[PDB]
Amino acid sequence: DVQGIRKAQRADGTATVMAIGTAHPPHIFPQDTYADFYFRATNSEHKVELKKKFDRICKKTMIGKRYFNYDEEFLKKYPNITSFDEPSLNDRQDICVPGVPALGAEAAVKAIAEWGRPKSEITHLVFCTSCGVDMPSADFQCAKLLGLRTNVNKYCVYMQGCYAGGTVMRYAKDLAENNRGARVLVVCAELTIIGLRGPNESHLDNAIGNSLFGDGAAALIVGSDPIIGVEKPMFEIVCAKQTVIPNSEDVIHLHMREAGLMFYMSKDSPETISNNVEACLVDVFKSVGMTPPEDWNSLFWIPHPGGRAILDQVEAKLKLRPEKFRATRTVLWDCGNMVSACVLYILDEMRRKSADEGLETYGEGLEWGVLLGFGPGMTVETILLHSLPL
Amino acid sequence: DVQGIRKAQRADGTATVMAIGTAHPPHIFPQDTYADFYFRATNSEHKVELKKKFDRICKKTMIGKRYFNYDEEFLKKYPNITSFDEPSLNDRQDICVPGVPALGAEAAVKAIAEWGRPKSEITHLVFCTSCGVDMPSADFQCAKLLGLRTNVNKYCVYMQGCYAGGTVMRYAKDLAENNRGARVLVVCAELTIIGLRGPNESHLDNAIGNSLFGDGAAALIVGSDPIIGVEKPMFEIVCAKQTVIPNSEDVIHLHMREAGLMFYMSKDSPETISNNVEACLVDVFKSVGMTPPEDWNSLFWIPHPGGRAILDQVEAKLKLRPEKFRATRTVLWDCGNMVSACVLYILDEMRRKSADEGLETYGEGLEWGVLLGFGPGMTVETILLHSLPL
Repeated sequence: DVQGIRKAQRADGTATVMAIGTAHPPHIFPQDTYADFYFRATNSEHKVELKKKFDRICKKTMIGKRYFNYDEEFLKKYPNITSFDEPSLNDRQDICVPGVPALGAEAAVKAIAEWGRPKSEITHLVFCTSCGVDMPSADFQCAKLLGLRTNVNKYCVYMQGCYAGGTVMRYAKDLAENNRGARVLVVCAELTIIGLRGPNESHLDNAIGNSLFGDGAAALIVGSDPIIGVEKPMFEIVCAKQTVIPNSEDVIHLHMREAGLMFYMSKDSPETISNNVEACLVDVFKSVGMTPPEDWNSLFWIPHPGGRAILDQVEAKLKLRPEKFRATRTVLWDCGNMVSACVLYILDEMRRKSADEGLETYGEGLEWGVLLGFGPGMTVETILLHSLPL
Repeated sequence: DVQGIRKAQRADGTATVMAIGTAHPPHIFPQDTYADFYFRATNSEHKVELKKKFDRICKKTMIGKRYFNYDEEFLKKYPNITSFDEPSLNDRQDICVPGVPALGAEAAVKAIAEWGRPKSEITHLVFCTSCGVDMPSADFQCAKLLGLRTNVNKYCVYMQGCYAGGTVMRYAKDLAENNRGARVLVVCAELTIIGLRGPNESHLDNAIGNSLFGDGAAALIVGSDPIIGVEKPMFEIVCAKQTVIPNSEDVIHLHMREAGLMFYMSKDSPETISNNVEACLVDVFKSVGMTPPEDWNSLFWIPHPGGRAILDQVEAKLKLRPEKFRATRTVLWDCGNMVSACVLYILDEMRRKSADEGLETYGEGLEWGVLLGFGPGMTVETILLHSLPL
């Protein structure tokens, strides 16, 4: 009986985040001296007017510090990486191919420890990075490092950029919900040395990238039908939808070249996202038969902090009070833009605080919330969350 | 009511393949003259014993011809590509980044035509390639070319190699089954110029790659709950599991370098796969509560044709009759090894032949069958299929 098999195979309830772990590489770079370091490490101190421009840009980021897997001494071994576009992909791959699954595994071990169940109960691995590619891929390496079962179903989410924190939640939803007993380990890990490069005055946008991106890894356990008393259900992934904004392909794009990953951006990302986010929010509510709230302040919020300008304009467009993006701005200050890992860090910050503040739910005491990823396309990932009692 | 939303959101029945379309690039290379073409185009005719070995290998492939998006005249423009390892990734990307989604879209158009419903009813896109990477990624480009709805949920399956034909079936199963009304467009497309390179005597394995791989694209429509009288349900995806074989990481591996994609393989792949496939098959049956058949000839078979030696040894291990891999060997002869597309072509060949012969089911008149992907890791994708009345 094929239908009986299907009925027994699938889960009952909504996919639920039940653990979150994070990990950083060891080297801390304060933002207030980053321009000094960067123009020194790229041998560009003669570009004095460029250097002030970059210092002023760094002061506007609302990033306090970032973590990296390299220090100034390390980079001296790679003059090709600190140039603008000398051949360098091979060296970057030699670092990122083993390094990204290793950092991801550090976050995964912490998520598994919080979860408190044996790693042998992990049935699915969703691994996400925009930093390096290889065959067998980074999911294979992470599973090996962690000792997962040999028949774990793996999903390698490569080169999905800054919306991919939303992407992995979308994957984990269907994996957890369609498979009885499934426990999905989600790992996002980024080592931005894949794209680090020297400044070039004809590509000021490529340079601003070096003011934003930092390293980091985050991991979740997602599953349906939590074991009550044992597992800790925090956020239910009710609806997950990806949207492309037409006529915005030139706003953000990144290309894998002989000089590594080359980042490009127009100035239009704040307005493109803010002019389109409302439609994405209505879509995700209407897709589960719900009416969107009249006041967007009724929800809790995990927007991806792609830039402080993006946050400010989305905040204005949605008429949100200044405290609503508190958790997001805290992670941005503490960590910079860790690409896919950010929104998972922010989910962690929000639920930890909500417990510290003894609130009614993990979502700042509110019932419903939205997690948003933004990135190349332009692409929006919109995740409708229902948070649970604390 | 979160659980009411969940019950309304999910589909009822098993994910079903209901359309298949394929497409090749235009240039046909007969295998019996390939060694001549290859050593001429790579300026390697001084390597006389190398050519003799390579011609002998080409005779053993059981490949009749392959399709490519380039001809001999085209390659004269790229002496870096026809070298062994001069810098060439940028040129390869310039071809593959637009070329792979375009070929994929051509196959998708044929699948959508067979399906017969409006493309606006496609809710998910699973796009798969090992030939080039970009941000926004190939799924974005294919969806754009096709004019899919802007909020299609996309899945970009990059760099999963020769097992990825199974991988995309594994993805499509959970997407279709967890989402009421969802229709999943699956696209596999490969342009092997990402890895084409001249011969070097210290890397005979890499050279053997040029005897196996050819270009191609295949597309599926997968959905649960077929609309009877409108849709054509053919194969139900009952169970889908990925397995890694321990201690076989060096058997097949591919690296993205400044010289493009570098293919490597040991001689151990036929025996590594054959010594482990039974365990994978038992796993997929026991995971849905079924006992495996005492005679493997009771099933129909879609093994990936990674090499004729793999097929021969798997056939022997499972004690299969010589005709059981007929559909696979037909595709290998007509097309070579098209990486992720092969098993989808073979499913098309099997269901077309089964209709031509007026058999009882699309699966050669048998009810249960298995589709197998094999690739780097080593990784096995095991897909348990139930075929439907013809």
